[PDB]
Amino acid sequence: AQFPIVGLSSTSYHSPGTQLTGNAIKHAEAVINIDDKLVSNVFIADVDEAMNHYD
Amino acid sequence: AQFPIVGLSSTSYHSPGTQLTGNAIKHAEAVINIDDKLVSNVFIADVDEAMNHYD
Amino acid sequence: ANFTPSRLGLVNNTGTGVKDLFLKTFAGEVLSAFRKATIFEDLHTVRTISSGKS
Repeated sequence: AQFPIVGLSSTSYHSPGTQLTGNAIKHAEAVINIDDKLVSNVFIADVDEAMNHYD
Repeated sequence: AQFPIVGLSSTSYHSPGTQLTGNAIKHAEAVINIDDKLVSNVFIADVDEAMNHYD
Repeated sequence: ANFTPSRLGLVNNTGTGVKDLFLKTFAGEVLSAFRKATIFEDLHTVRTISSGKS
């Protein structure tokens, strides 16, 4: 995923007889990758459950 | 703009037989000038606006 | 560029001083001074007499 970022600004006093140009604003971004799959497994035998005295 | 400043006074004891001349009061002023015009500006192209995926 | 304003203030269009032919305005308020605190007017008794020296 991508989260763009923005924000720059400026101000000035203008000299008469000239033409305004602009103040350059440039951006950036922060990306977030996705990890692999996380697992948690277990196995239980039947005879162990049959001989046990609790669940 | 101009802001006049006032505020004086004085009292004394008058001896009869002489003529009262008064007291001297004078004023002062404050002036505030107006600067040039502040400007903030930016130019954004058209191809970038077409390609981009957010406002 | 492509513009040559006269600035409406320059004399003979020579040198600087584009604000030589301008005058100031009156904002519309006089400042004056503050008033001190007078606490001894009260805190004592004031009498009046019609005639006599004391």
